[PDB]
Amino acid sequence: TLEILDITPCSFGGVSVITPGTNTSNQVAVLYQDVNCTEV
Amino acid sequence: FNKVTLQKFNGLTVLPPLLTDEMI
Ligand SMILES: *[C@@H]1O[C@H](CO)[C@@H](O)[C@H](O)[C@H]1NC(C)=O
Repeated sequence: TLEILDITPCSFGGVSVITPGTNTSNQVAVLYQDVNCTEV
Repeated sequence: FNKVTLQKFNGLTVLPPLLTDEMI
């Protein structure tokens, strides 16, 4: 086609939790590093 | 700030600082 394209790597990153200690509570939060999370 | 000369491809990640610049 002789068009020009661009290559950007699809999204990666570490996941990381937020925990207040198990002896305090069991709920955690989860952080996804550098994701514009419209999606999972 | 106007006198300095400060992207990822593969596994490289630049975590942001905990204290932002206006906070400092
Ligand atoms: C996420 O992507 C949408 C699509 O363009 C954009 O409008 C929005 O500003 C983005 N959010 C961030 C935080 O980059």
